[PDB]
Formats: sequence, C-alpha cells, structure tokens
Amino acid sequence: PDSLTSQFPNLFADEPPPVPKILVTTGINGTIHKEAEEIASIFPNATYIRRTAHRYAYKYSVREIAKFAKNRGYTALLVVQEDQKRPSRLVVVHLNGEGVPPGPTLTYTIRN
Amino acid sequence: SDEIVWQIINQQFCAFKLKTTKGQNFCRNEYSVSGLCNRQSCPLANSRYATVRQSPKGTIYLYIKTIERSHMPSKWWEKIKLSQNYQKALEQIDQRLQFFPKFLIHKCKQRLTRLVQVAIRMRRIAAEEARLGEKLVPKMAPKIKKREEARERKALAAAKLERTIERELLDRLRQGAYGDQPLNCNPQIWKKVL
Amino acid sequence: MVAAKKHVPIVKKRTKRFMRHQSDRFKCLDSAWRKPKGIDNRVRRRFKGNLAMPSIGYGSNKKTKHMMPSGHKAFLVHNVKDVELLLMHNRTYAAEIAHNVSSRKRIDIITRAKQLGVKVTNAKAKVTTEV
Amino acid sequence: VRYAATEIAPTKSARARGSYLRVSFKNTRETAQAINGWKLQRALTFLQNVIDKKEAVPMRRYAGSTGRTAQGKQWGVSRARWPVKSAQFLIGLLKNAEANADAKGLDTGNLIIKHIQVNQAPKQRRPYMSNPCHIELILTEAEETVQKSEAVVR
Amino acid sequence: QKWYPAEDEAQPKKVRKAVRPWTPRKSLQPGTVLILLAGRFRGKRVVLLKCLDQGVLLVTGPFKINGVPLRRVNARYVIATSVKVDLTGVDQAKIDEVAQPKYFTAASEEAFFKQGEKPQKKPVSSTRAADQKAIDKALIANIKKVDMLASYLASSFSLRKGDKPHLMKF
RNA sequence: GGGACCGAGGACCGCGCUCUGCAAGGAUGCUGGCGUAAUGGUCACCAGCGACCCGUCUUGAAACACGGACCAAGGAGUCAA
RNA sequence: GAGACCGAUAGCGCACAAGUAGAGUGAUCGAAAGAUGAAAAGCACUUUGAAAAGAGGGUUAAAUAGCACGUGAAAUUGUUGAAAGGGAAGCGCUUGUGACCAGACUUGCGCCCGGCGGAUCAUCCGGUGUUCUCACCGGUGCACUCCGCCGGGCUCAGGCCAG
Ligand SMILES: [Zn+2]
Repeated sequence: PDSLTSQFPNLFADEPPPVPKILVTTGINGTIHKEAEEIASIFPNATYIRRTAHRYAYKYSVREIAKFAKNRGYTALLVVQEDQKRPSRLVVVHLNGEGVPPGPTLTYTIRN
Repeated sequence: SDEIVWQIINQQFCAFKLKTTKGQNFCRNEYSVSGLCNRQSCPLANSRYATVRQSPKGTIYLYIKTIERSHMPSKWWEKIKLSQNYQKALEQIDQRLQFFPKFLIHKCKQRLTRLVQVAIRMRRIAAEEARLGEKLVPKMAPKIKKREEARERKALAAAKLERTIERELLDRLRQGAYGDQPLNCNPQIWKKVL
Repeated sequence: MVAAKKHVPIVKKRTKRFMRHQSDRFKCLDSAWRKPKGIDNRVRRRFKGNLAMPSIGYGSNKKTKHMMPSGHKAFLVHNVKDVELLLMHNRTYAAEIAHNVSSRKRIDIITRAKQLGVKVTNAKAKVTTEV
Repeated sequence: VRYAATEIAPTKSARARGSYLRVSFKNTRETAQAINGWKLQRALTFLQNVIDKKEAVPMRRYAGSTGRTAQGKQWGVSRARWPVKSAQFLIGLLKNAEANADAKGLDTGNLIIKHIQVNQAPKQRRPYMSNPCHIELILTEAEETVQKSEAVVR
Repeated sequence: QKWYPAEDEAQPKKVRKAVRPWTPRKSLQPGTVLILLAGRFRGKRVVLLKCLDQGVLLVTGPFKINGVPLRRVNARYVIATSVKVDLTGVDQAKIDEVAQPKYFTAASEEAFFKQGEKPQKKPVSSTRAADQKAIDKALIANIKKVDMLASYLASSFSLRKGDKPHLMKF
C-alpha cells in the first residue's frame, strides 16, 4: 500500500527497532493498577508507572509523558483508561526514535 | 406598595421562586444579588435595588433600579461599568450606593468579590485543561451499546477462535515457518510430517 | 482551599432505619415505618428488647440538618441555569445532577460547576474522558 | 474490582434445550441431579439402565417412600424408584447435544455434563393439574493442560 | 487582606487561653537515666540532657554505649530511674544548639519516573555525627567512673514473672 | 497530686483580678499521621446480653374466643336537601 | 358536538367470537379474553429427530421483541458460588471475621522582579443608542495608570484523626 507508506513512514519502514521498550500508565488518578500491570505483562519489555503519585499530586499529561519516555528510550506509550473501575479504553502511542516526531496514536475500546 | 407586592410574592406565588427541601428558598431572577427569596434581596419587592452582573465580554456592571422610573420596565436599570482594579471597584459601590440600605451595599461588594475570583478560577482551569488536552465526552448511547453487545456476540461465534488458532499454528508447521529442528515441537512428531 | 465552610461536627443520633414491626417475617408488609396500634402490642407499650419508635428526640442538630458528610447541602440541578444560582453559595451547597438529564447537558453542567467552584455529587455518570 | 468466572468458550461447548416437555418436574429434577457432573458415556449407560429397570434413581429432595432396594447402597439414599419417561426425555436431550458437539467438531469421547438445569413449564389448563418442565444442558470437553517451558535467564 | 469577605463566615471570638511554661515532674533532672517505653528504641536506657518545651525531652544514648542518638522524646512515654549521672564537662553551648526546634525538623523527568519507587535510606549528616561525638566525649568518660553503669546503659529493660510495676521502685 | 468524660458559642460590648495582661460572659498551642486506602455501607456467619404472635374482642387471666397458607391488584364515614 | 369522567380486576355484562361460549325441563342465569415490529422483513438454508422441541445460520436499530410475542413486579422454582446448621435458627443492642462495593480538602489565593499584549489609560479622533449621563463599537498610541499572559523569587491559608 503506497498511500499507507507515505502517510505513515515510521510504522511501514524497512527495519523496526530490535527490542521495543514499552511504557504502560493508567488514567489520571486511576485505580486500575492490577489491570494495567497485567496488560504490561502482555507485551514483553514493558514497565508500569502510575500516572499520579498521590491524589493531590501533579497532573502529568499524555503529551508530557510521551516526551519524557522518548528521552529515556522507550518505543511506545500505552495508557489504559478506566470506567467503573474497569479498563475501557486503550490508547497506543508510538514514540519512535531519533528525530522523527511521536507518531500515530491509536485509541481502542476494551469491552469484555 | 412594596409591602403589598411582598405579600403576594412571598405567600401566594412568584415565578422566580425555587423551593428546596433543604430549608432555604432560592430566587431565579437574574437581577438578584443573592439567589435567595428573602425580603431584603427581592428585585421585585424592593423598588430601589442594586445588583452586579457580568457581560460575556468580561465587563462587570453595576445595575441600579430607582422607584421614579418603575412604571417603565424597559428603562428600569441603569448600567454602570466597574473598574478592573479591585479596590477602586469597591470604592465605586461605596460612592454610588451611597445612602442605600447596608444589605444592598454589602451584597454588591460580595457579588463583586465572587465574580472576580471566578474569572481567575476560569483562567486557571482553562490553562490546565489546555495542558492536559483531555475533554469530557458523552459515553455510548443505550441503543448503540445494545448494538455492539449483540454484534460482538455474533462475531465471537463466527470467529471460532480456538479452532482458528489451531488451524493457523498447524499451517506454519507444515509450511516450514518454524525452521529445521524446531524448539516448538517434539522430534517424533516432525517425522510424521514428512 | 476549596472545601465546605467551617461547620460544627455532624452527629447522627441513630444511623439505622426504623423498621416496621414484623416486616422481616411477612413479605406483604414493606419495611416502611407504620406505628403499631394494638393495645397488647409489645412494640407499642415499649418493652425492652423490642424495636424503638421514632420520636422528636432523635432530631438532628438544626445547624447540621440536611448536610452531606462533606458539609454541603444537596441541590438538584436540571440545567446550566440552576448551577449559576449557586454562584454565591458554592461553600454551602453541592450540585446534584437530576437523573433525567441527558449526556451532553451534564457536561455543560459539570463544566459550569468547575468554573464556579461548586461540588458535583454525580460527575461521572454518563460521561467519560477522551485524550 | 471483582471479576466473575468467565464462561468456557462456546467452540469448546455444546448446548441443548428442551421446552414444554410433558414430563413430571419433580421426577426429572431428581433424575438430572443423579447424572450431574458425569461423563457422557457414563450417563447414557445409566439412563438406559433406568429404562431397563436395572439401576434405580435415588430420591433426595422430592423424596417419596416407595422402594428400599440394595441399589441405593451406591448412593447412600434409602429411597429409590425408576423414572422411565424422565430417563427417555433426558436421553434424547443428551443425544441431541452429542450431535451438536459433532457438528461443531468436538471430541465425542470426552464430554462431561457441567450444566444441567430443570425449570417449570406452564401448567396444562384442563381440578387436576399437570406439571411439565423445561430442561437445558451444556456439555464441554475436559480441561486440557499443557506443559510449561523452562524459564530462560537473561 | 485582599478580598472582601465573600460569605457570612463569622470570625472566631477572642479565646482566653494564654500559653504558660510546662512544669516537669521533680524526678526529671539533667543527667537522669531514663527508660524508653515506646517507639523504635523501646526498653532502652538513655540519659537525659535538657527538658524542652511542651513535654518534649532532649535525650542521648550515648551512641557508643547503646545506640540511641541525640533525639527527642515525650515525658509521658518515658520512666525516670533513680540513678543520676554527672554532666561535668558537657558543653552546655552545644546542648543549647541541639535543643533548637529547627534542628531535628530539617515536575520533571526524575519526578515522574520515581512514582511508586521506595525511597532510599539517606545516611547521617556530617554535623549530626560531629555534634553527637562532641556531646558524648565528656559523657561516657563520666560513665566509666561509676561502676557497672556502662553495662546498665547498654542493657534493655524488660519485665519478668512476678515483676509488678506498681510495686517496683525505679 | 493522680485519673475519667466533655470543648456547647463564634468581631468587640459585662462583672472583675494577682492590671505592660489574666485561669475574668464556653479550647487553644505545638508535633505527627492520612489516598495500591483514611473512613464508611450492604450481605453472610460466630459471639455476650435482652425479647420472642399479630388484629379483634372479653377477662382478676390471656394460657379465652374469632381471623390468619403466600403474593399481586381491588376494597369501606360518601353525595344531595 | 362535548367532558376537571373511567382506562382492560376499571369503564355498560360485552374495547375482542358478547347476550357469544357454557348451564338449566323451563322461566332464566351468563363469563373469560386488548398491546410483535416503523415495515412481516413472521427465521431462507444446513444438521439433530416424531416435537407446541434443539444446535448452527439469517431478518431487524433490537429477536433476553419469534404470532408462548411492549415493559415484564411479587409469591413460587431450578442451576452456579459463599457461609452456616442437627428439633437449631428469625427480632433488639454491641463488636469481630469474611465477601462485595464506595473512595476523604472540589485541594488555592496573595505580594516582588523582567518581558509581551490589551484597556475602563490619553483632558486623542469619529460614530451609535440612551433613562441625557451613562453605555457600546471603529481607528490611533504606550508619557502615566490598571488589567491579563509568560519566566523567575517569596510568603500565607488549607479538610480529618491522634499524642
Ligand atoms: Zn421572591
């Protein structure tokens, strides 16, 4: 697909990074820590960090964490958004490497 | 006849009256300093009255009603712009609500206080929401949720999931996708494949 | 500092509902309280070990009547115009969105209450957060 | 939060239903409890032996003092009878679910009856009332466990 | 201040509760050996230095004898023992320095990535270790002269069978 | 001297005193802890104490007599002069 | 033609096969019974097997709306899970244990320094409406003043439970 390769050069390039590094975080002031850690165990080389430390802590944005994790060396950032204390949305962000900007963001719905 | 007007509003009926079970009554009139249905803060019963309101351009105005023009509700209130400087704006109330009831002087300053802090509170949470970029959106409607719950049930049956996994895994072993001497399988099983 | 005003401690004299006599045994009798009227009824004469009757001595303190545990009084809100009535009373009252308010109108109410500093009891019913 | 025990996958399962069956509800409930959690081939032999008056069905909940035979030593219950029509309706329902499993491609020799359930059908309006029943049942393959690889250090 | 009072929140009345100095019990003297009953150093025998304000007591081990550093403790959570040690040669200026209230009191990449991690145990400061040594130097030299006090202060208090604290003289 | 329970009120106003402020018309000060859980609710079960038939209708007595298998809906001081 | 009437145990006995079905020798007595869906699109075809029944599959926004049909209460019943018990237990007060559920203050204002930008600033110009001295636009600018925003620095106030 030529239209897909031009529109998204980073996903459809020649060779991906060999060992992807994945960061999983939760919804802001989330309570689904056990559900997000199991999603982190789904993907190899993934670590879980809570979005907010305390209830009255700094409110980091997804845009910020994407910049923070790209500096550290992660490949993708996953945010599991909760509803009724259950995982309801999966936001997949592609941080990439070197100079190309953080690529496409694919949001999903976790139903059952 | 301000006392007679209060007797009709309080005891019989007012279109701006909101009654709650929590013990306090509320006034829905937009020209009320405090949204309460007491005598001292009724725009209707009080022929002379003052209030503070905010225009959507951000300007705070002082509305003064006098009795001498009460027969024409079109020319009823007079709009007087308040300063952005807070201590200067408090002085305009003291100058212009001179010789007024102390309640109306007091509640106009407090309404001025609340409107100024809301603007500061507005600009703070607008800056924070522009930082996070998160927005509240409606959830899925009941009929659409019923549709995706029904069509997921049919997709799950039509997938035949553990059969498809078995079918695809046996396809790769046949096609040599696992390579020679695989760590996937049992060597007495590959000799069956030839 | 965004919280309720300084209120004296809320003391509830009794946290348990007064249940109708023999409502646990017969399904036709609802648990809603009915005063017994038989002259030999052991609840009515108030022997010990039986159900107590409601009385005016159980009445809550007039300063803390109708107050939520946070210190607020609930205010039923149907649209954005009702929240603005709480502009001067954002420390005494809390916005309770009515049950028959649509999804979109709730977000307009929830946005308005945040700007006015008014607590919402039910701020996550028909809404969700999108990044 | 809590998560309920999820259902075993439908393609590993097999369902059968019987509605408005002209058969006694108290008898069928006692017959279905006798074979709950058995093998498929174990149940088809038992229900055929009940037809041929060989093995008896114990009566536990809706128990009537009718017979006291030595066949109740294998159940521990002293009350026993021989439900013939209840065995025949349950045999045809189990054979239906065996045919359903073979249409879905399941191993015929390894179904167990994990779910059997008898409800009540509406009464046949004639002073005398009949008591029909609904029956539903689910078969699944026995749970297959595979070996784990040795974990690799890195 | 800046704002007009936006509600009818009444100010409190002027309260008539003046702060007056705390009068300790007669059994608390500078140099009294004390028995800790609560905290992480419970059961340990320690030596008092100065009586502070509001029931707080400044107390050292000393550190080389039992292991208790310069610390604060509350009067009601300690038991005073009839043995009293000499504080000749102890720097009253250094004790008055460690008796100050300020003494024992005191968004980025690294802030986000250390969310959930257990913080590392920070070590002792140079001044904390140095002030400890300066206070104890004349203290244990005083402790060696009186017989069996060194093993007394290094030991831990405990109750045996038949030890009735309403009859024990401390 | 030791202990327990309690802190109502909310600008000032009074009576006073040991008068640069006080213990004098009602609790402040200092320190700590608190969000993968402070603190509650519901159900199930154990435990200590108490009580263990409702409406009517009599009696010195209900331990009399009448009614009560259960649940839904209906169901009895109304309207005229 | 109407109604401060009733709304399928109501309202005429009958909203529908209603003086019908049914009973009595006869005179006479006399019920129960409304609601798929917007549209039958009222489930083709495969496969069980003797049936007012299933499993696939299809129609439909929805079939947990399938001519047993809008919603679908309680009595009563079955399966699964937790706990208990042996003529116990049930209700009142008070803890404890387990399971599930919830989630505390909504957590902010104020000063100082630098830069940027708008004004209600300028005895600036022009216009509009007015209650005739008050408001609103358009164009000018930053000497003064006041607001914002950004980047630094400082201080204060914060809900609850203990000691
Ligand atoms: Zn009014």
